[PDB]
Amino acid sequence: NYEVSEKAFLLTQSKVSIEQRKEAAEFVLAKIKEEEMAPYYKYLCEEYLVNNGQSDLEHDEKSDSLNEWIKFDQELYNELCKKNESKIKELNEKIQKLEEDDEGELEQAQAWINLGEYYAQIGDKDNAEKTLGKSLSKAISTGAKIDVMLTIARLGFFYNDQLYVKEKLEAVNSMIEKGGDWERRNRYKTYYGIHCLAVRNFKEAAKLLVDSLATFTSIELTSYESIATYASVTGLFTLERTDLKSKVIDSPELLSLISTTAALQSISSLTISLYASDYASYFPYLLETYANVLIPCKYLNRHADFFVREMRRKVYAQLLESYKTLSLKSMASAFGVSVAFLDNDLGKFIPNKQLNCVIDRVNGIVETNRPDNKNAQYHLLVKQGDGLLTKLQKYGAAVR
Amino acid sequence: GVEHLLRIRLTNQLKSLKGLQSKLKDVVEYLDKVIHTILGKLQDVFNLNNLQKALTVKTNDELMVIYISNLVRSIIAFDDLIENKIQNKKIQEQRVKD
Repeated sequence: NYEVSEKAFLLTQSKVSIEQRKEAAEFVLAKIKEEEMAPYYKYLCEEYLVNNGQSDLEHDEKSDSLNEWIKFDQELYNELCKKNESKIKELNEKIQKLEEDDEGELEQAQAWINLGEYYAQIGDKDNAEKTLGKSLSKAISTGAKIDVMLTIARLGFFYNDQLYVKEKLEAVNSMIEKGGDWERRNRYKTYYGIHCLAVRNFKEAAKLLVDSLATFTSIELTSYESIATYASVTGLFTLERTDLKSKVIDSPELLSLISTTAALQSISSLTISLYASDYASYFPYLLETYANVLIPCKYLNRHADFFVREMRRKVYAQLLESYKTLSLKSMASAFGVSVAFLDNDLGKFIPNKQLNCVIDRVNGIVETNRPDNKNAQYHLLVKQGDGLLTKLQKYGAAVR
Repeated sequence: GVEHLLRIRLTNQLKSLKGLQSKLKDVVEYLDKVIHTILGKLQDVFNLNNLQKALTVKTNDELMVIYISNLVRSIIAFDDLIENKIQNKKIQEQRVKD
């Protein structure tokens, strides 16, 4: 189900090539024949508008699109009824006979789950959760628990809903805690780091992603190259260079992951340039990471500017720690940028107290302000010490 | 056995001040008694922000670190005051219903 949501997401924003939309349309047309995408197929016009979202022959009549395959017709209307009779009408009649004959226990619960998964592809979520809720009481061990969690896990990836999914996934996992192997636990662990990108948790996302394996592929839930970009980009932003040398840049799987596909451009272009402290070619890597990684990915396109703006602030901190002073002529020219471009980035960073530095105008020397023995007891002990005392006085001043 | 039969800062400053008063009388009386060997021993102790000016800068930095520990321990004692205030209400709530 994720293969369609990944390819059709390129239909939303394409600023360069038109063929990217037609190439991604070939994967959509192939999957809609085997499985009915009608809930997401109708969600195409309800997601992003004023591109392809105005083209429909049924609910709303307008023609504006670069893709004519997303509009209903007489063929898809007949196929919608054929898939609805086989996956629901034909299967429910056989399950109804098993209910009266009393055949098995978990077999009827698993049959309701497989039947409930078909309502998700027809576009009716009321009967999908109704048949799933009846089979939830029959779940005891991890045999029927994986299938119940699998249906709710689809709600997050297929319907792109971060609200009612995680609340249900946590309730099912916390009811009976076993986990089976480590891969069945990834469904809760991988979606955890993915949900952190919606509410912008930053370093919290990479907690379970860095320790996760790079060979994990959920197919219909997620692809191989999609999860590879989530752990590479978020893991690089979380762990500092101290932890990058013993984990990211040197790993048995990660070194094998970068050679599989060239669509990462994170653990190779960004990591080596950061480890070698080469700022000449490091700047164009951020543009390739933004265009060819962040934009095509689903959850990596939500932040947008929040990647390059924050990553550029931290890469300067690695340079400020290795020198007391610097050269403004070398930073604003030799690294591939201009003078006005450097003052715009550092202009917003200084008043936010995100770093300690000394910028020179006439002399043109970038000097680092080093606390020496001050460290974390200088401005943090007074701010965090007295700041928490303000929260302590909240309930003590007003009582109840 | 002594403790069974019997069942600070101000005193330290009083005897320390009297040490200079008693020493001053010993020098004046010895001055008129002669008219240097005895006064030489007292001069050895008397001579050995005058000499601490070099360590005065490092002393204030250590006094602040001491206050850091005292500030944290003071907050711990302040949390028990709010905890006991809420606990005192639980006793009052039982007196109203009963």
